[PDB]
Amino acid sequence: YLLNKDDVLTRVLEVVKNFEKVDASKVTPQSHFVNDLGLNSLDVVEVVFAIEQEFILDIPDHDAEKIQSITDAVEYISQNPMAK
Amino acid sequence: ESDFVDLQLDDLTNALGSASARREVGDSSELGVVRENDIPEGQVFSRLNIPISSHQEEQRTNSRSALRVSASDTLEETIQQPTSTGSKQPLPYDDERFADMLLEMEVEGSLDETWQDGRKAYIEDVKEILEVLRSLKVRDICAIDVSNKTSNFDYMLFGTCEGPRHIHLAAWAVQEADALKRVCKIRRKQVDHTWEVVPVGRIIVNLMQESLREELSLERKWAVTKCMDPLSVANAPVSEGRSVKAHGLWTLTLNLQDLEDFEVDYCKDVLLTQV
Amino acid sequence: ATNHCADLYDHRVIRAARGAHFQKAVPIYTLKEEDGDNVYGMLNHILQRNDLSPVCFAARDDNDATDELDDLVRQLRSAVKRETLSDYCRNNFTKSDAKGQLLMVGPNHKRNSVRRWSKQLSIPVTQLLLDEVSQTDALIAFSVV
Amino acid sequence: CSPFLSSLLSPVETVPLHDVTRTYSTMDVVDPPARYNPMVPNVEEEGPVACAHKNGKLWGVFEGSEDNKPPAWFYRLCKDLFYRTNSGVDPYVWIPFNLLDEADYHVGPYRFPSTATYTHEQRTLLCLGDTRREYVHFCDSYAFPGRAQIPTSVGTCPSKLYVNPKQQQPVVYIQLSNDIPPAMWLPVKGTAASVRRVLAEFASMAALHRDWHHDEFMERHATAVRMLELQRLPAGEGDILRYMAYDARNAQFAFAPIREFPNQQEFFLGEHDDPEKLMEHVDLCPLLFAIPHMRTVVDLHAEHMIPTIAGPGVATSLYRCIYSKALLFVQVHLSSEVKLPPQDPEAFKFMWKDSQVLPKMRIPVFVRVVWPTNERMSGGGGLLRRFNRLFGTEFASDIPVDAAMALLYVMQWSGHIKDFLGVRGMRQRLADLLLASQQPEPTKLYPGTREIPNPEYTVAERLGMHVQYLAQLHDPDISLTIQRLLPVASAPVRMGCAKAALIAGDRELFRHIVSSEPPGRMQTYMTKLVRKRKTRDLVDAEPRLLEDQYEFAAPLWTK
Amino acid sequence: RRLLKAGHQQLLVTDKSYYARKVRHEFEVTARQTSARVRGIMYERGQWLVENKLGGIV
Ligand SMILES: *P(=O)(O)OCC(C)(C)[C@@H](O)C(=O)NCCC(=O)NCCSC(=O)CCCCCCCCC
Repeated sequence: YLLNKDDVLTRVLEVVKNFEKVDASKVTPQSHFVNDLGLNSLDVVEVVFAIEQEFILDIPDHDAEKIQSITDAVEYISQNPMAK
Repeated sequence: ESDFVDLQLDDLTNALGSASARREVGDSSELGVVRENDIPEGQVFSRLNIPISSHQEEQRTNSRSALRVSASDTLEETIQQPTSTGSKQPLPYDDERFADMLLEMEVEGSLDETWQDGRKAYIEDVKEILEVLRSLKVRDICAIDVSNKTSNFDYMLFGTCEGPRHIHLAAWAVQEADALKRVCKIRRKQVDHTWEVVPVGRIIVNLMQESLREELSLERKWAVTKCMDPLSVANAPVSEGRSVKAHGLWTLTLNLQDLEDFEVDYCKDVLLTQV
Repeated sequence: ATNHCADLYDHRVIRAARGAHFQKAVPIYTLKEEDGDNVYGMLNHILQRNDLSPVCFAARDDNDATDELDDLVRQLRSAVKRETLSDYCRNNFTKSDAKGQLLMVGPNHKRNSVRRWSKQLSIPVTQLLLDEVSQTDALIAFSVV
Repeated sequence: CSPFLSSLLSPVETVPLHDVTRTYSTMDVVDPPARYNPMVPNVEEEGPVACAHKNGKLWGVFEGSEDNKPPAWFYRLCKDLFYRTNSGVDPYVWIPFNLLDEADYHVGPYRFPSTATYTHEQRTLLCLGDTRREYVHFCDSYAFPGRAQIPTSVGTCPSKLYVNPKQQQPVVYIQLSNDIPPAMWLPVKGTAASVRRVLAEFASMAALHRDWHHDEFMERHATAVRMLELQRLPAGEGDILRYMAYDARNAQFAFAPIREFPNQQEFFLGEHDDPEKLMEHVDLCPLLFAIPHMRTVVDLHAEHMIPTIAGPGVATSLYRCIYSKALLFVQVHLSSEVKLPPQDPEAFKFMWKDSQVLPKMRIPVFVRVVWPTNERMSGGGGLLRRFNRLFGTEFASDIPVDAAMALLYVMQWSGHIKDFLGVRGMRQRLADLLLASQQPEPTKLYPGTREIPNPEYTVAERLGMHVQYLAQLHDPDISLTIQRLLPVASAPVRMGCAKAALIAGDRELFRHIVSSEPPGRMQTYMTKLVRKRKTRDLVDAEPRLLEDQYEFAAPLWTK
Repeated sequence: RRLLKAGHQQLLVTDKSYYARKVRHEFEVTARQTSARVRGIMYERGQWLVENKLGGIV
């Protein structure tokens, strides 16, 4: 039903580490996409859509514009019942 | 069950003359036989001899026809629409009479009865050309359907090749994939080392390099271009003419020299609808 | 020259020969199977015409390897005399009238050339060896032979 | 320990040629000219069961019968066939039954036609080990049109029905024509419904053939009449039939019903210096219509049919079977040669200008049997399996007995029963050629040279040609055999392997062979064999640097 | 986001990577080069593409 936050964090960390713009050592479990990682908002859309690629769940437009940090991405998938 | 007598009963009389043991011979007698699987009559093949399983619409998608509309009407909806139309208001197009007449013709559907064309291309040929170009390792394959839009071709494929050798190789491979129904071959001598055009029926194939592809930007053009609307001819005519005040009484004056290619692609219909 | 020898008109061949191509005494031929010449047919014709004896010198001895043709035949269905050079010359040159010699020299890169010669040559070919010079250099070996 | 291997190693040694060093007496010399002699002709005791039938004890000889009356099953079968009990009409679909009387029966053994040329052992096998065994012809069921008539016509000669007087189970043998021996008589159960279905299969096939080709045959008839009128020839029935059988030559290839039926199989009929003789044998076959769908006269001396290494192609003919309406597609391949032309033609012409002896020619002929899916027309799988185990042939389990016996009779009348074989026989011949190439080869008339080659065939050329034949016969493992044979192949053998891969349709394997072939005339001709874009696409294994670029032909020659 | 998701939902033969690159290039350079009115025109046209299936990009 509800996946544990530890396994949800391992997946989202692997995505942002293997991303084309985010560096490996520059990422930290408590980081922001724009400030701590230095990404643009158009790149925030790509890393969010990348998370939606591995998590089969579909995020609406309003709930997607709220995820601006890795902490928000983990908490959303945790409360989402469609976390495969 | 078989209408013939026992095969063993015949072999019993045959073995007195054969004096041999035959075993596992059916496989060696069958390994040379060829069986042709039948084809259904309803299944038709495309221009590249490929079976077709996806249907299409003979009309245009942008149309507004009562025959195309499948939603069942309602008395309350009709009464609300009548109460709304009780207030007369002209259309945003220039010619009010022509716009009303064209909308009536569209909702009547005679425009589709006049523009019905069953010579459409197939997506199977586009997919086959895509697979051929992928085998040739052609980067950034982009296919666009412009059948609804004002053009001469149904599908436009765009591919990026690195070098005249690769361009000519991809062109020859597309030609050999179209070898079944083609009537001519491509030019032997390349008159343009950065651009190649291969016609395959109503499908066109452009093979370009990175620089020329980014310069032309035909894919963005044909994507941004909206589909054909019969109400577009209700706008004012345009003609480049300098008047005493740069204003036409029945025509329009728009200069596209000060606008870039992308600006033109994005504002072509916008300017016609505005002025 | 047979079996994909270096081109007779190669620059290194010319430099090593030093005019051996412009002479008229010793004729040099190239039997290329890819042009239409049956090398072993020509060689057997020469043997049966001039009544020669075939000897062969391989720079390397053949290795005990099976032939793929035997397995291919089974799938579709379902002895060379070694004689040292010195004693060979003794036994074949002391008599009054000796037959001419057809000498086939080659380096065995695949170590089957002796077997293939014996297969494709009539009048079973003799194998010339060197007792104390068994494993030697191709140049000095061919010079001595 | 093989006949073909013996023919390869030790030849026949027919004509001797004396020289100053040896005597070349083993040469495949062309046969002397044929001469027609009017003096030479063309054609070249009652058994116990028959005596008992004459005396009136036929029903007593009948095993399952009463000593006085016919058998119960036989009487019921006759009643059913006579009254149509158990199961303005179309004569093609209708199945008549003409039951004969006891005084009208035909009791006796099968008598081969006066023109049937079979050996004693072959006649024994066609009579199923007992030539003296006698049958009782009692009825005729369905008729088939005459051979010389239009293929879409009504039947005139009825098929016969026999019953073995002494057997344990009720069996009715159906014979389509006098040219079919008891080894191919369809054995059906004593059921009238079974007989009716067996005959209705042929009836439906004849009706389909008519509905499909009668309009075409009548258009050809009108064309023949018009052409007789134009050429001022006599206009009669036989004349029109002859002219239709002739215009079968002028019939086009695109409009030929080659793939009319689903199933097809390939057979190799041997190599012929003059395949026109075999073609005439096929034309004069009693089990085939005299008016074929398509005919091609193979004339090797025509400028368009001269056999070359990259030869003109295939001469194609198409014949129709009378009783099963199957198709025989005869293909004379004029492109199987793996011998390069002479470098200087003047010297070769000076050498072979006054020679009074020419070598034989090895030109392959194949036949494609094309037949529809049938359940009771091929006589079941057991009949064809018996035929295969008896004659060492490789026939399918559903190929019509009509076409099977047609091919058998043609091959036996031509005298190439050993050359008639299939995939297994071709594999055996390939193994024999491999053994012959391993063995030392005999000296020919003179050694081959790029300037003046030897027209006689060598073992390597025979091996290449037979690799081509094995590819043509649709071998399932032809690509694997070519891959295993290529490393130990000579230049003609590699040319044959390239042609064989091209015939099988493996463009990748063909490009691999062409790229592995060392540069030379062989590589040039194997490049000229195909329709290509550029010769470097096939020749260059690795991409050759051209204007700081590299081309790739793997996508062009893959699959 | 709507454009990217619609492309990855219905983009069969066209390279999704190339499509994303083209959309990024547009959003990042074309609007920043052109004027604000043309930026709004491009915004409306992108909405039209989202509602009309990328404008025939098959
Ligand atoms: P984030 O805040 O880091 O960045 C947001 C963006 C919009 C990227 C700004 O930083 C920015 O770059 N602004 C430039 C000016 C502007 O507002 N541009 C808006 C984009 S216009 C638009 O929507 C273009 C859509 C056109 C459709 C393209 C389809 C092409 C198919 C080939």
